[PDB]
Amino acid sequence: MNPIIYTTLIMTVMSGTMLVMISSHWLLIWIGFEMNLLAMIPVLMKNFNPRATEAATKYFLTQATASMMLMMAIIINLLYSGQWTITKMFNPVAMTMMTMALAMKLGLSPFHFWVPEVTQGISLQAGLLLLTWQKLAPLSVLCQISQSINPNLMLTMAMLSILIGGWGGLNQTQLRKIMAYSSIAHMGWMTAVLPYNTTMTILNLLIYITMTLAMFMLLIHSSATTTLSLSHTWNKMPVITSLMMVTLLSMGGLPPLSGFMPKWMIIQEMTKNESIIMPTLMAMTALLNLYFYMRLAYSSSLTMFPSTNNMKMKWQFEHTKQMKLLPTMIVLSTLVLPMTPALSSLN
Amino acid sequence: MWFEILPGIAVMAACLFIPGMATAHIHKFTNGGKEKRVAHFSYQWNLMERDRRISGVNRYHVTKGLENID
Amino acid sequence: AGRIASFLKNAWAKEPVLVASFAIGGLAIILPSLSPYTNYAIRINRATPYNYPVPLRDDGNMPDVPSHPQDPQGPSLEWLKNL
Amino acid sequence: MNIMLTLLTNVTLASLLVLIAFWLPQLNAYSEKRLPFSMKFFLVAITFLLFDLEIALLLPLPWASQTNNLKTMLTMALFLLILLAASLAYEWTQKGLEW
Amino acid sequence: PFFDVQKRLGLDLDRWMTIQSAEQPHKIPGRCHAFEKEWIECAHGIGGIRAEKECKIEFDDFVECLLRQKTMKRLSAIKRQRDKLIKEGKYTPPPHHLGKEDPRP
Amino acid sequence: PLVYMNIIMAFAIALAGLLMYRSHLMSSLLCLEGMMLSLFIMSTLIILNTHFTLANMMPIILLVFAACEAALGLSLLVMVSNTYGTDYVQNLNLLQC
Amino acid sequence: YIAFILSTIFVIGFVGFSSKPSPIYGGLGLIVSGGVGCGIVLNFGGSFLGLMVFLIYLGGMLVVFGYTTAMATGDWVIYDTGDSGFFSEEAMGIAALYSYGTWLVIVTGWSLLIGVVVIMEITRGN
Amino acid sequence: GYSMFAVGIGTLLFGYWSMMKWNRERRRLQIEDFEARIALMPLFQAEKDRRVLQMLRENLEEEAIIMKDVPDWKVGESVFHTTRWVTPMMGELYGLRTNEEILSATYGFIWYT
Amino acid sequence: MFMINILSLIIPILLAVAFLTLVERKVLGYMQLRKGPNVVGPYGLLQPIADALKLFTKEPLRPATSSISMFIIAPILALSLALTMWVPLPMPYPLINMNLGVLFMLAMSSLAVYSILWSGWASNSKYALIGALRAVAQTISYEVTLAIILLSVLLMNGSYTLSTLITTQEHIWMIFTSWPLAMMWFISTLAETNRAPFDLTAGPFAMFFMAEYANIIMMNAFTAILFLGASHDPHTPELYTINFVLKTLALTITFLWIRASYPRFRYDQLMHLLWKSFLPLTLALCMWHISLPIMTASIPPQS
Amino acid sequence: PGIVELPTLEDLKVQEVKVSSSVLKAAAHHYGAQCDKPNKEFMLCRWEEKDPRRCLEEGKLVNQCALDFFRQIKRHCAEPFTEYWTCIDYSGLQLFRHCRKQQAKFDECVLDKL
Ligand SMILES: CCCCCCCCCCCCCCCCC[C@@H](O)O[C@H](CO[C@H](O)CCCCCCCCCCCCCCC)COP(=O)(O)OCC[N+](C)(C)C
Ligand SMILES: CCCCCCCCCCCCCCCCC[C@@H](O)O[C@H](CO[C@H](O)CCCCCCCCCCCCCCC)COP(=O)(O)OCC[N+](C)(C)C
Ligand SMILES: CCCCCCCC/C=C\CCCCCCCC(=O)O[C@H](COC(=O)CCCCCCC/C=C/CCCCCCCC)COP(=O)(O)OCCN
Ligand SMILES: CCCCCCCC/C=C\CCCCCCCC(=O)O[C@H](COC(=O)CCCCCCC/C=C/CCCCCCCC)COP(=O)(O)OCCN
Repeated sequence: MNPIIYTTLIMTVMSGTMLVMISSHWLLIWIGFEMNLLAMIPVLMKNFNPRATEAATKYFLTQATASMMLMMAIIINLLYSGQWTITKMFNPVAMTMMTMALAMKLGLSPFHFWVPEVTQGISLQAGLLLLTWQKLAPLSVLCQISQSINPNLMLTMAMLSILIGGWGGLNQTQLRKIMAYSSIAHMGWMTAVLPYNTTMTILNLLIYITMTLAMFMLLIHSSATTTLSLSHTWNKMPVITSLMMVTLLSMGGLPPLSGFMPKWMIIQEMTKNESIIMPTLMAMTALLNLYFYMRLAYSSSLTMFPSTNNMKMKWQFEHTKQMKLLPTMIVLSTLVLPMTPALSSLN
Repeated sequence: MWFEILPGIAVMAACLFIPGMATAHIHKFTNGGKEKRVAHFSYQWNLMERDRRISGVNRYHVTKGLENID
Repeated sequence: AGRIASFLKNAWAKEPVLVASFAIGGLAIILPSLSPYTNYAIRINRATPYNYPVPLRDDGNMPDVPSHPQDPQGPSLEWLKNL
Repeated sequence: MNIMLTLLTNVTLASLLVLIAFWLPQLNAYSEKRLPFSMKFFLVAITFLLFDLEIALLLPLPWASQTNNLKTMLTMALFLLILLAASLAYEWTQKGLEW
Repeated sequence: PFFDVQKRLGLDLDRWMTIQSAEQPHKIPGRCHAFEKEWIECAHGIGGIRAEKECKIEFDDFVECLLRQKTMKRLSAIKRQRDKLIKEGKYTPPPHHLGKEDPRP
Repeated sequence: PLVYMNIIMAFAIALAGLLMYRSHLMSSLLCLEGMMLSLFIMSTLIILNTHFTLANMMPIILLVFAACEAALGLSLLVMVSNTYGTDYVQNLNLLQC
Repeated sequence: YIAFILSTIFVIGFVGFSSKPSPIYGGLGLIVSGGVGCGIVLNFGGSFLGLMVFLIYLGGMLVVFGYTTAMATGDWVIYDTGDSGFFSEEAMGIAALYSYGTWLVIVTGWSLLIGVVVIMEITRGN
Repeated sequence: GYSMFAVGIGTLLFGYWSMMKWNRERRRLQIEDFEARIALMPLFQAEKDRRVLQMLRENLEEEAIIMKDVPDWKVGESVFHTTRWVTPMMGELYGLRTNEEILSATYGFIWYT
Repeated sequence: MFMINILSLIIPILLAVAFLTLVERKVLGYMQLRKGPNVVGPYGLLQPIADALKLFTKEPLRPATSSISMFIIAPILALSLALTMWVPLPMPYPLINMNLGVLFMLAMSSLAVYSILWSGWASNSKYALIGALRAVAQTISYEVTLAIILLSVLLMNGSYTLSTLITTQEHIWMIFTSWPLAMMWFISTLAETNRAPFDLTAGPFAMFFMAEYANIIMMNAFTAILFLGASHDPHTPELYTINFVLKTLALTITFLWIRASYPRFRYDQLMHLLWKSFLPLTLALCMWHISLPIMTASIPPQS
Repeated sequence: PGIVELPTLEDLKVQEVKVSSSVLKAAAHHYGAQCDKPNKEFMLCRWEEKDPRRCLEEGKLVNQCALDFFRQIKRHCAEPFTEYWTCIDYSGLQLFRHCRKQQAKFDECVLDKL
């Protein structure tokens, strides 16, 4: 599309998210979600092909259903109390409806099915936006109403998300589906700590966003969308593959990397509330994410796969466009564990 | 000539005369020889309800004057 | 100034509808801020009593508040009649 | 209830007249013997829908003029009309009104 | 999460529409204006936990005004008892409740 | 009371019908629109019963936004048809979990 | 129980079109349901909002739906007691949109303009 | 060319002036009507209060008669914790009256055209 | 006597559209240097009776393969809406006094396209479907500008009540306050009813024709009430009725004159006409008519 | 919880003003001018107490004041008042502007009598 129109649409997406984040009226939050959904569809469909169109319609149907149930929950809450302010939910049925709507907006299990297909259908830039920016508004709304969530439903959906992400990532050779399942598992980790501490949720979201931005930018730099295509990168730019390997090790929660900070903290917080079994199962299940990260690292940088002759021509050329903040994203996603006590800034 | 169109038009006119006039007469017949009281805004509806309760025959248009004040 | 005049003359031909549209829209945008009667319209809207005027409890410290409608204290509507 | 009776009478007369029209000539004996999907028409329908939404927004203007906040109301009404004109201009300039 | 831009700048972007008892046009009151005003004044500055525990009377009265479940229950009980009595044959309505009364202005 | 229950029941029926997905994505859009109409009726009844004057804008707003969404959905449907010649739901199986 | 009768019909029409038979017939069922719902709102006292349903919803959105398809193959107790004065409260609250709801007008107008742009960009094709 | 536009602008201005005068007169007439309503309002308020109180008292007497044999019933009990006066709902005043006047008090204004 | 009032509204409208056909044929003939029907009846006064009897005694050609449901539904809706649009009209008193009468007319007019859509869909032909789609698109396009012009005009009235239009035009007509909006409203009413120069497209056919002509008379009566207000005396409404009927007849004869005077547009030509000449001017004049009462302190009373 | 206190039916007995809306509208301006004090006392009490049961005496007082006003009108200005309110009663909107003439007469008469 025209660059002016693209910039306007991106600004509209961000403005819808910010309208959700700054408003105290339920109708304005709904309007922010509507504006975000309206501006999001062209961004997914920017490169026109049947796959992108299919992904856009799937995303539209899912988000429209979620927004309809969100409006229903708002109306029920207003019926049982003449309130429009986003606070305590005042009704269990309305709160269950709101939780389910926000879960489908986020892609938590069992509403996870659309995330892998939408991510596979769209390009890498649209996938970056969808997996990083499109999580802020529902998580902020969940943080604002955390004191009213039924912990049983929230914890059930979080544990299901962790399990589903871990199991679904094992079967994937497409990198975008791997990212989608990783996102589902990280969303489960984020939402398993909402009932106890929203600061932990925000810290996990920040760390995950940094890591996802770094990995998506590394995938864009080495324009690969499959495992075998990524296995050719060492013969053109081995530095990119080494950086990606360290980032993948960080994403697996291995200390002393940055990705260890959230789980650690979350586990600690859960233990402070006499919750022992669930964090144990959560770490056991995150082992699966680590396994398929390690498989990608094996195929990418720790071994050398066969190349092709036409790669020689590619040796004579350099990337014309360089993404700023990529080095900062890599450093922030690998080496911020010693600065862990900074979380008291209520990030 | 052109005035030969006049008869049919006249018929049309007569037909279009019938509704409005009829309505007026009916409004005068069912509202005691006066215009039908119109009630938007719910205050004149209260006025009509009070008139109905004051008349003593459950008809709003029966007006009670000063001779009823004793 | 010549280019703008030439553009206006070329637009008045072969495109009079758009010229009239933009002229009327711009005039509708600009004129209300310059008219002196918009304040009169605001005042007329203020002086329309939709609600009952609830009286205030007298404590001997309100000389500006009339005790009867015919008292000369309070707002007047002579200006509205003179309009 | 008066409007209900009026609608009932109108529908009843229409149904009766159409039924007698369709059944009177059915008593005598007689012989008794794609793809294209134009985009332009869909675009016209969608433009109608969006402009109708903006009309739905503009509808309360006859009541909006008695508020004592005349400047704010005038500003917002002109804002709505200006954005409606901007929508028309955008559809015009990007070749959305061609046949 | 919530970034209170309105409170920081004193803007009032959407607070005007959050409650029934907040400056309606032409001073038209809500149906439950008094109950809402009492509940809000009870719960102000105290926090959600203490407000839920200590202002339960005001919230219960507000909910009763809003949905009128207790009033409809009581009316239904009275009407059912009247219907049973008239079916049995011991109670008869007065002329006031039969349309034979004298209306007043 | 009963009136509120019927409106909710209509919303639940429309949501269930949307989640059934026999075929004909147009039917899904129709179910979404029925859900929104139910929401409009319910919110209007609540706002009118409690005399919340300033909330009278809220139904209109909702309607407008919903119709905009409807337009968006329709556009998507058309594009899908222009790729397959039909609005059949089973034709959207290129992307899989 | 006139309101209850309307409500029952409303649900019956919803069940009718929710079975999703022959989307033209589902559209007819949704048209009937929308008419009954508008009747409910009118009978409640919301004249402007019911007429808004009847005009906007039925005559624009369902009309566009049918056009696109054709291209292809207990009560009375909870009520008030007093009167509203010399105006209608619903009209006053709706007209307060231009004096109270400046923020709402701004966000809605921006959304509608963005919607026009989005529709054009999506239907462009290429 | 010029003369046609001049005539059109002239008739527009004449109409604007005439409508301005007439609308100002209509505003004055509406103010007079509103003042008459304001003058009449207190008597209507007194009558309305008396009528509502009479209906409530009659319902109370009938409830006392009907619910005499009910064991746990209390005649004229409130459903609110507060002792503040609460405006009654329609079902409270006409709950025990005939259907014709119930439907009147409920739908008479809405159905009147 | 409400049923008598309803029938006295309905039947004379049907008779008026029955004799409007003869009036149209006579007027067109005399503007074509010939005569209209003057044989059947003393001056053709029996011609509508003959056409009605012949149409009702002729065989109906059912497609034998189409959906009978919408086929029979479409004329019912068309005639019912055509008859319903007349009930809020004041002449000088309406049969049904509505607060939002104008909005009611707009809503029914928006409904009117369903008969076109359903008759086109149930015709079981691709070409008739194309014609129905073109007609629907033209109708919705022009009802947009109808709505905007109507709100702009009512901005000087104070409400949507149709009776207030009599009070608004007590001394001067609304044509003098806004003639450009009146011109565009007249052209949009012509394009709404598919009348020349916009006419781009046995029993059921008679019903559809009756609905169309009733809509024509109704639109002209609404235009007469909206722009040429008659003076009404509360103690003699017959004067207002006579003036209103004469103005309605004049506007209908103007419709016939326009049909007899001009060629017809192309489809893209009328679509361009609307979307690129009427819409910009209508938006500009809507801004002007919003600003004008505030500028001159001439806001109408009711609120 | 608690018992709702209601006044007896005897407390709600007062000589009602038995004239229709047209008669009240015809004399509304003079009635507001002459009977202002009891009406304003009653309305202040009504808006301050927020209880119908606390304002009964003032309601009886305003009824008595209206009765006295109408008795004075009856004893002094009967026929012009009758013509004026017949005027007003004819109209479906009860407009003041249709027959100002009659109004003038009524005004003149009261200005000569009271
Ligand atoms: C990988 C680590 C995360 C990196 C994050 C991106 C780094 C670049 C961002 C640059 C700084 C952004 C700060 C914005 C400037 C002013 C912010 C101020 O106006 O807002 C305050 C808020 O300030 C921010 O919250 C502090 C952000 C600081 C983030 C650092 C914590 C990182 C965790 C520890 C890892 C070590 C990272 C060190 C290397 C960067 C007030 O917040 P408040 O409106 O009242 O409450 C809303 C938030 N609640 C709901 C959670 C309570
Ligand atoms: C502060 C930062 C400024 C720059 C950043 C801007 C961020 C994005 C733009 C959106 C911000 C909107 C600003 C307006 C907020 C609305 C409230 C404010 O304007 O006050 C109103 C005043 O109204 C103003 O006149 C509104 C004018 C603003 C509209 C003109 C331009 C809007 C463009 C905004 C961006 C939308 C897209 C861009 C299009 C070009 C209220 O009037 P008032 O009567 O006292 O109070 C009503 C309550 N009463 C009835 C009890 C009295
Ligand atoms: C600042 C006020 C704004 C508010 C008022 C707006 C009211 C409504 C008007 C906007 C509606 C949409 C307008 C869309 C603009 C599209 C322009 C365009 O592209 O048209 C060009 C043609 O028009 C142009 O040339 C571009 C615009 C020309 C200038 C128009 C007027 C500019 C300003 C003139 C008036 C200035 C003020 C008047 C003061 C006079 C004294 C009172 C192409 O036309 P085609 O259909 O392709 O046909 C060409 C082949 N035959
Ligand atoms: C300081 C105060 C400012 C006041 C602001 C107002 C100023 C007014 C300025 C002039 C406004 C007049 C506008 C009136 C309508 C204009 C619409 C128009 O001009 O459209 C025409 C076309 O309009 C038509 O021709 C439609 C006619 C169709 C034939 C139908 C018969 C019409 C003739 C019979 C007379 C009708 C009389 C109506 C009376 C109504 C009574 C209720 C443009 O088409 P084109 O020539 O092709 O050019 C554009 C393409 N590039």
